[PDB]
Amino acid sequence: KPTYQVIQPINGDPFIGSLETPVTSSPLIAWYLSNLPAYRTAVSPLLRGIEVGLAHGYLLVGPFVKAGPLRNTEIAGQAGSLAAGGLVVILSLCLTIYGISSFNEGAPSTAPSLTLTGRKKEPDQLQTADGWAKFTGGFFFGGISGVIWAYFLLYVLDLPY
Amino acid sequence: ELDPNTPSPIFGGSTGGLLRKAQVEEFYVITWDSPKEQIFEMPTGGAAIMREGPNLLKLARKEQCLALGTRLRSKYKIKYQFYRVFPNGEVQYLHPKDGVYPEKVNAGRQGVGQNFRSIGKNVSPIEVKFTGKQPYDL
Amino acid sequence: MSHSVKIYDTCIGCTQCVRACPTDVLEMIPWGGCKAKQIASAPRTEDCVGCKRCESACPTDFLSVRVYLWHETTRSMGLAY
Amino acid sequence: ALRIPRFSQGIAQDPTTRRIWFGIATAHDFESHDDITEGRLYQNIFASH
Amino acid sequence: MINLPSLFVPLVGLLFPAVAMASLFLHVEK
Amino acid sequence: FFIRDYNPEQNADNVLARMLEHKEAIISHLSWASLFLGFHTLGLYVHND
Amino acid sequence: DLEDLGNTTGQWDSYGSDAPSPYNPLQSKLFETFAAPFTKRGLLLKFLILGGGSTLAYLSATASGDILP
Ligand code: CLA
Ligand code: CLA
Ligand code: CLA
Ligand code: CLA
Ligand code: CLA
Ligand SMILES: CCCCCCCCCCCCO[C@H]1O[C@H](CO)[C@@H](O[C@H]2O[C@H](CO)[C@@H](O)[C@H](O)[C@H]2O)[C@H](O)[C@H]1O
Ligand code: SF4
Ligand code: SF4
Repeated sequence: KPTYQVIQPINGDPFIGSLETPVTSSPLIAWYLSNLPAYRTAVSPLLRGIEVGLAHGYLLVGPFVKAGPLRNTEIAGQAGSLAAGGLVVILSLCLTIYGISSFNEGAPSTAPSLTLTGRKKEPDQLQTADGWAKFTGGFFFGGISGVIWAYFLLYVLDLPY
Repeated sequence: ELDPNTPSPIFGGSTGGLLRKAQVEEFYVITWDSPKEQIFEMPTGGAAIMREGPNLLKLARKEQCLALGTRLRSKYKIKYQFYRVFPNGEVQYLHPKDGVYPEKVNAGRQGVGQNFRSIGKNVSPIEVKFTGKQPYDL
Repeated sequence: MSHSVKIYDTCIGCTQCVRACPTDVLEMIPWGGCKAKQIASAPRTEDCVGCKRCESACPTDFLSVRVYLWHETTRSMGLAY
Repeated sequence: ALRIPRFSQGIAQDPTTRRIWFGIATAHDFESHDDITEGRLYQNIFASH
Repeated sequence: MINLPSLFVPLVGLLFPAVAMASLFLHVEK
Repeated sequence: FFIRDYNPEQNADNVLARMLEHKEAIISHLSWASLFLGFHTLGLYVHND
Repeated sequence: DLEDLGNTTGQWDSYGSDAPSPYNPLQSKLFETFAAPFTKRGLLLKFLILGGGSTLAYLSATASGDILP
C-alpha cells in the first residue's frame, strides 16, 4: 500500500544513499537477476561461466561479420567465427589476470547446500581464486563455442525490411 | 535497517554519503546536543530536521563532521562530538581524548616545531646524502 | 613530512589570528611564555589533508605552507573511495 | 593495502593511481630515493649509461 | 612456397605487447 | 645544483656566489633586452603589414 | 467498518523472499571436467597464452597466395 513500500530510501538508513527507487529495486526488476550472480551466488560459479560465456558468445557476430572490416563476406569462414573467436581469447584473459586480484585460496566445495545460506556476509569477496578460475574457465568454453552456433546457423535472417 | 533502528538524525535518502570503503576501512560518525527541533544544512547537499538524541549521524570522512562544526556553531550550542569507527572497534579515538576545543592547555602531545634547526638561513642546502649514521630521520 | 609545511611564526597567539583547518591542528601547547605564549608549528598531523588554509590567516613570516608531504595517504588524499 | 614496487615507500602505498604514474618517472632520479649512497648513485648511473 | 615473411609485426607490434600488458600487470601484482 | 647540492658557506665571497648575490640585476638587464627586442621587432612587422 | 478487504490479503504477507524460485537448469556436471584445461589449471595459463596466440597470430598471417592488402 505504502506510497512506495513502507517508504524507505535504501534498505533502511538514509545515509548511504542510492536513493533506492525503481530500477534500483522493484519487485519486477529485482527478480530478473538471481541464478546469476546478482544477489546470492547461485551455484559455485563453474556453470554460470558458460551461460555467461555462451550468451555473450554468439553475440559479436553481425558486429564483426556484418560490420566487418571489408564487410558483407563471401568466405566460408564468416558469418563467422573468424576474428571474433579471437576476441573471446583476448577477452578471456584479459579476464584471467584479474583473478589475481583475489586469490584467497581454498577448496571448501559448496554448490551443495546446508542451511539457508545468508552467505552470511557475501557482500564483498569471499570468492577465492579457486572459483574465479572455474568461471573464466567456463568463459573460454562459452566464448569460443558460443561463437559457432552463431555461424553454424544458416542465417534465415531478416532483411532490413 | 529495521530490526534495529537506533536512529537519532533525520534525512530521508541521498546519493551523497558513504559508499563501500567505509566498511573496509575507517568509519567516522559525529554526535551532538540539541534544544528544540531545527532544520539543517548538511554535508552532501541538503537537509533535514534534528530533535534529539543520541543525535548520532555518521559520516564518510573527518573533514565532513568538523565541516559542520563550523556548520554547527553558527546556530550554536556547545557539544559536538566526532568519533572514528572501524570495522572492528578501536584505536585512533578522535574527539574524545583530553578536553576539547583546541585553544586550551592541559598538555603538549605534539608538534615541536623546527625539526633540527630554525627558519633562519636555509639558504643552506640539504646536506649529507642520506646515510644511516646522522640524525635526519625526524 | 609526512606532513611538513612550516607555518610557524613567533607570536603563535591565536585570537583574531587563525583556527581554520579540518582537525589537523591542536595548538595551545604553550612554550614558557611568548606574550600570548601558545606556540609551535603543530599538534600531531597524521590525520588530515593538505590546505594552506593553514596560514591564509595568522602569520608564518618566512614560508606560506602548502601541498607538501609527498608521502601520501589515502585519508590524507580525500579519495580512496 | 599491499607493499609494492620498490624503491620508495612513500610511493609504494597510495592506492590511487599516482602510485603507477609516478612509479615511472622516479626510476631515473637516483640521488635520494630509498636506495642511495654516494657510492650507489655514482655507479648506479655508470652501469646505467 | 612463395611470398610469406609476415610474423615480425604481430609477435612484436601485437603479441609482444600482450606479454607485457599481461606480465607487467606485475605492477599491480604478480 | 643550487638546491640538492650547493653549499653557501663552502662557496662564499666566491664568484659563483656573487652570482646569487647580485642577481636581482641579472634578471632585468636580461628582461630589458627582451622588452626592447620585443615591441621593436613588433613595431616593425605590423607597420610593415 | 465492514469493507476493509479485511487484511487484504496479505500475501504471507509481503514476504517474498523465503522461496521465490527453484534455482537452476538441471545441467549438473554435464560439463564437469568436461573440458579440463581451465578445469585443471594449477598451474597454467602461459602455456595457453603462447598457444592460442601463436596460432591466432601465426596463421592469422602468413599466405597462402596473398589476397593482398
Ligand atoms: C548503460 C548505462 C548507464 C549506466 C552505467 C547507468 C547507471 C545507472 N543508472 Mg541509468 N540510465 C541510462 C544509462 C545508464 N545508467 C539510460 C540510457 C537511461 C534512460 C534515460 C537511464 C535512466 C535511469 C533512471 C531513471 C535511473 C537510473 C539509475 C541508474 C543507477 C542505478 C540503477 C540500476 O543500476 O538498476 C539496475 C538496472 C537493471 C537491472 C536494468 C534492467 C533492464 C534490462 C533487462 C533491459 C533489456 C532490454 C530489452 C531486451 C529490450 C529493450 C530494447 C532497447 C530499447 C533498450 C546507475 C548509476 C537510477 C539512479 O539514478 O540511481 C539510483 C534511476 O532510477 N538510470
Ligand atoms: C569510436 C568509434 C568509431 C566507431 C563507431 C567505429 C566503427 C567501426 N570501425 Mg573504426 N576506428 C575508429 C573509431 C570508430 N570506429 C578510430 C578512432 C580509428 C582509428 C583509431 C578507427 C580505425 C578503424 C579501422 C582500421 C577499421 C575500423 C573499422 C570499423 C568498423 C568495424 C567495427 C567492428 O566490426 O568491431 C566489432 C564490433 C563490436 C564487437 C561491437 C559490439 C558492441 C557494440 C554494439 C557496442 C555496445 C552497445 C550495446 C548495443 C549496448 C546497448 C544496450 C544493450 C543492453 C541492448 C566499424 C564501422 C573497420 C572497417 O573496416 O570499417 C568498415 C576497420 O578495420 N576502424
Ligand atoms: C601492431 C599491430 C597491429 C597489427 C599487426 C594489426 C593487425 C590486424 N588488424 Mg589491427 N589494429 C591495431 C594494431 C594492429 N593491427 C590498432 C592500434 C588498432 C586500433 C586503431 C587496430 C584496429 C583494428 C580493427 C578495427 C581491425 C583490425 C584488424 C586487423 C587485422 C586485419 C586483417 C585480418 O583479418 O587479420 C588476420 C587474422 C585474424 C583476424 C585472426 C585469425 C585467427 C584465425 C586463423 C582462427 C580461426 C580458425 C580456428 C577457429 C582456430 C584454430 C585453433 C585450433 C589450433 C584449436 C590484422 C590482424 C581487422 C580484423 O582483424 O577484422 C577481421 C579489423 O577488425 N585492427
Ligand atoms: C585523440 C588523441 C590523443 C592523442 C593523439 C594522444 C597521444 C598521446 N597521449 Mg593521450 N590522451 C587523450 C587523447 C590523445 N592522446 C585523451 C582524450 C586523454 C584523456 C582525456 C589522454 C590522456 C593521456 C595520458 C594520461 C597520457 C597520455 C599520453 C599520450 C602519449 C603517449 C603515447 C603512447 O605511445 O602510449 C601507448 C599506450 C599504451 C601502450 C597503453 C594502452 C593499453 C591498451 C592497448 C590495453 C588494452 C587492454 C586489453 C583489453 C587487455 C588485453 C590483455 C592483454 C594485454 C594481455 C601520446 C602523445 C601519455 C604521455 O604523456 O606519455 C608520454 C600519458 O601521460 N594521454
Ligand atoms: C604571442 C604572444 C604573446 C605575447 C604578445 C607575449 C609577450 C610577452 N611574453 Mg609571453 N608567452 C606566451 C604568449 C605571448 N607572450 C605564451 C603562449 C607563453 C607560454 C604559455 C608565454 C610564456 C612567457 C614567459 C615565461 C615569459 C613571457 C614573457 C613575455 C614578455 C617578454 C618581453 C617581450 O617579448 O617584449 C614585450 C612585449 C611584446 C612585444 C608584446 C606586445 C606588448 C605591447 C606592445 C602591447 C601593445 C599595446 C597596445 C597598443 C594597447 C592595447 C591594450 C588595451 C589598451 C587595448 C612579452 C610581454 C616574459 C616576460 O615576462 O618578460 C619580462 C617571460 O616571463 N612569456
Ligand atoms: C577425469 C577424472 C574425473 C574423475 C574425478 C576424479 C578426479 C577429479 C579431480 C580431483 C583429483 C582427486 O580426486 C577427486 O575426486 C573427486 C573429484 O571429482 C573428489 O570428490 C569430492 O571432493 C573433492 C575434494 O575437494 C571436491 O573436488 C568435490 O567436492 C568432489 O569432487 C575427491 O575429493 C578428489 O580426491
Ligand atoms: S598561525 Fe602562526 S601566528 Fe597564528 S597561532 Fe599559529 S603559529 Fe601562531
Ligand atoms: S590544511 Fe594544512 S594546516 Fe590545515 S589541517 Fe590541513 S595540513 Fe593542517
